[PDB]
Amino acid sequence: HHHFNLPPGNYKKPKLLYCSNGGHFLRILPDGTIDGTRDRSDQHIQLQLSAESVGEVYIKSTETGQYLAMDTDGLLYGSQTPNEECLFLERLEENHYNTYISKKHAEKNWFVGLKKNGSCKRGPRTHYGQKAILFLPLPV
Repeated sequence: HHHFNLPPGNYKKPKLLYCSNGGHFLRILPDGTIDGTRDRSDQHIQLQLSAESVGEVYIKSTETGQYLAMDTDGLLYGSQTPNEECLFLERLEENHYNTYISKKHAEKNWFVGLKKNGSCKRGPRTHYGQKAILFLPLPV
Protein backbone atom coordinates (compact mmCIF):
# COMPACT_ATOMS: atom_id res chain seq x y z
CA HIS A 1 0.00 0.00 0.00
CA HIS A 2 2.95 2.34 -0.62
CA HIS A 3 4.77 3.71 -3.72
CA PHE A 4 7.92 1.98 -4.81
CA ASN A 5 10.24 4.82 -5.79
CA LEU A 6 13.61 3.65 -4.39
CA PRO A 7 16.76 5.67 -3.66
CA PRO A 8 20.05 5.07 -5.48
CA GLY A 9 23.13 3.99 -3.59
CA ASN A 10 23.67 0.68 -1.91
CA TYR A 11 24.42 -0.87 1.45
CA LYS A 12 28.05 -1.78 0.83
CA LYS A 13 29.41 0.74 3.31
CA PRO A 14 28.14 2.17 6.63
CA LYS A 15 26.44 5.56 6.63
CA LEU A 16 25.35 8.50 8.73
CA LEU A 17 21.61 9.28 8.43
CA TYR A 18 21.50 13.07 8.38
CA CYS A 19 18.09 14.58 9.06
CA SER A 20 17.46 17.82 7.21
CA ASN A 21 14.92 19.07 9.72
CA GLY A 22 17.35 20.04 12.49
CA GLY A 23 20.54 18.80 10.88
CA HIS A 24 20.98 15.96 13.37
CA PHE A 25 22.55 12.56 12.69
CA LEU A 26 20.38 9.62 13.78
CA ARG A 27 22.00 8.16 16.91
CA ILE A 28 21.58 4.77 18.60
CA LEU A 29 22.84 4.92 22.21
CA PRO A 30 24.16 1.85 24.16
CA ASP A 31 21.22 1.97 26.57
CA GLY A 32 18.69 1.61 23.75
CA THR A 33 17.74 5.28 23.69
CA ILE A 34 17.37 6.81 20.22
CA ASP A 35 17.92 10.47 19.36
CA GLY A 36 19.85 12.86 17.13
CA THR A 37 23.11 14.77 17.55
CA ARG A 38 24.99 17.36 15.54
CA ASP A 39 28.38 16.12 16.74
CA ARG A 40 29.99 14.40 13.77
CA SER A 41 32.63 12.80 15.99
CA ASP A 42 30.00 10.76 17.89
CA GLN A 43 30.69 7.02 17.91
CA HIS A 44 27.03 5.99 17.90
CA ILE A 45 25.90 7.60 14.66
CA GLN A 46 27.60 5.13 12.33
CA LEU A 47 24.89 2.90 10.88
CA GLN A 48 24.98 -0.16 8.65
CA LEU A 49 21.88 -0.75 6.55
CA SER A 50 21.05 -4.09 4.97
CA ALA A 51 18.25 -5.14 2.68
CA GLU A 52 16.13 -8.04 3.87
CA SER A 53 13.95 -7.74 0.76
CA VAL A 54 14.01 -5.17 -2.03
CA GLY A 55 13.17 -1.89 -0.35
CA GLU A 56 13.03 -3.35 3.20
CA VAL A 57 15.97 -2.64 5.49
CA TYR A 58 17.37 -3.13 8.96
CA ILE A 59 19.26 -0.16 10.35
CA LYS A 60 22.04 -1.19 12.74
CA SER A 61 24.59 0.56 14.99
CA THR A 62 28.06 -0.52 13.91
CA GLU A 63 29.34 0.44 17.38
CA THR A 64 26.85 -1.51 19.50
CA GLY A 65 25.20 -4.04 17.16
CA GLN A 66 21.73 -2.74 18.14
CA TYR A 67 18.87 -2.54 15.61
CA LEU A 68 16.74 0.59 15.15
CA ALA A 69 13.12 -0.40 15.89
CA MET A 70 9.72 1.27 16.51
CA ASP A 71 7.47 -0.10 19.22
CA THR A 72 3.73 -0.65 19.41
CA ASP A 73 3.15 2.94 20.64
CA GLY A 74 5.33 4.50 17.93
CA LEU A 75 8.51 5.08 20.00
CA LEU A 76 11.91 4.35 18.48
CA TYR A 77 14.23 2.09 20.50
CA GLY A 78 17.42 0.08 20.08
CA SER A 79 16.81 -3.67 19.86
CA GLN A 80 19.46 -6.28 20.69
CA THR A 81 17.94 -8.77 18.29
CA PRO A 82 16.21 -8.33 14.91
CA ASN A 83 12.41 -8.63 15.06
CA GLU A 84 9.40 -7.48 13.06
CA GLU A 85 9.67 -3.98 14.62
CA CYS A 86 13.14 -3.53 13.09
CA LEU A 87 12.05 -3.57 9.43
CA PHE A 88 11.60 -0.30 7.54
CA LEU A 89 10.43 0.50 4.03
CA GLU A 90 13.22 2.67 2.60
CA ARG A 91 11.91 4.98 -0.12
CA LEU A 92 12.95 7.98 -2.18
CA GLU A 93 11.04 11.20 -1.25
CA GLU A 94 10.86 14.57 -3.06
CA ASN A 95 12.99 12.97 -5.74
CA HIS A 96 15.92 13.34 -3.37
CA TYR A 97 15.77 12.24 0.26
CA ASN A 98 15.40 8.82 1.93
CA THR A 99 12.40 8.11 4.20
CA TYR A 100 11.93 5.05 6.42
CA ILE A 101 8.42 3.77 7.16
CA SER A 102 7.84 1.23 9.92
CA LYS A 103 6.96 -1.98 8.06
CA LYS A 104 4.91 -3.26 11.01
CA HIS A 105 2.86 -0.02 11.06
CA ALA A 106 3.09 0.82 7.40
CA GLU A 107 -0.70 1.09 7.02
CA LYS A 108 -0.62 4.04 9.45
CA ASN A 109 2.37 5.72 7.78
CA TRP A 110 4.56 5.76 10.87
CA PHE A 111 7.99 7.17 9.90
CA VAL A 112 11.41 7.35 11.52
CA GLY A 113 11.73 11.07 12.21
CA LEU A 114 13.74 13.66 14.14
CA LYS A 115 12.48 16.99 15.50
CA LYS A 116 14.48 20.22 15.24
CA ASN A 117 15.54 19.85 18.89
CA GLY A 118 17.02 16.44 18.11
CA SER A 119 14.40 14.32 19.85
CA CYS A 120 12.70 11.47 17.95
CA LYS A 121 9.15 11.84 16.70
CA ARG A 122 6.56 9.32 17.88
CA GLY A 123 5.09 7.30 15.02
CA PRO A 124 1.54 8.76 14.98
CA ARG A 125 3.02 12.27 14.95
CA THR A 126 4.92 11.77 11.69
CA HIS A 127 3.43 12.11 8.18
CA TYR A 128 4.24 12.78 4.54
CA GLY A 129 5.22 16.39 4.06
CA GLN A 130 7.33 16.92 7.17
CA LYS A 131 11.02 17.74 7.12
CA ALA A 132 11.44 15.54 10.25
CA ILE A 133 11.19 12.42 8.08
CA LEU A 134 13.67 13.40 5.38
CA PHE A 135 17.10 11.83 5.59
CA LEU A 136 20.26 11.95 3.54
CA PRO A 137 22.64 8.98 3.84
CA LEU A 138 26.19 10.36 4.11
CA PRO A 139 29.54 8.49 4.04
CA VAL A 140 31.24 7.98 7.40
